[PDB]
Amino acid sequence: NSNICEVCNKWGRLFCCDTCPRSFHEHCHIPSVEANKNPWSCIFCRIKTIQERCPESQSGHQESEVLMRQMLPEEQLKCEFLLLKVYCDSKSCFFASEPYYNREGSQGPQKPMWLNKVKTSLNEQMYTRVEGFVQDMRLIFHNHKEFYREDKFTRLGIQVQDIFEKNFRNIFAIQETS
Ligand SMILES: [Zn+2]
Ligand SMILES: [Zn+2]
Ligand SMILES: [Zn+2]
Repeated sequence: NSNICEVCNKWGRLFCCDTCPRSFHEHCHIPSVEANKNPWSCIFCRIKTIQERCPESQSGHQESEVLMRQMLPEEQLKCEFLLLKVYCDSKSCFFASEPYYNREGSQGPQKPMWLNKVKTSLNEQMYTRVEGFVQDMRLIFHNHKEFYREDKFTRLGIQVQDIFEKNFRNIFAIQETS
């Protein structure tokens, strides 16, 4: 197994996957690493199994159909993995915890949003369709772009949004286009 967490790239108290060489901090894995379960299989392994059981699940899909899917267990897992892929980028630190807004010339968003809030919402099964989760994720970056206006710090929102969108297209097998 690896000697650093796959998500945050630090050592510490790590739980090892039984079916691949990745390791995790307890609350770095999503969902949080399970208390028992020997052997234990990480989210990466669980996602790979879904694709292996249904190879046609990788044929292209329309985003509009994906968003209307109900959050059954396989879609719940996919959204957990997509959230985890965002946390894997170190620039996700900027969007993880609850923001506050006091900048001359800007007003805070009407509906603040952050990664840990999305994480809680997934854990608590508050999203009934994929659309719920994707809307809150995109709102994180939209709020950031609007607030920071012409400051160069707006670029961090563009950067982390790009990681979200690339992973969304991969995990949900969105049809490739020009
Ligand atoms: Zn970690
Ligand atoms: Zn694994
Ligand atoms: Zn199949």
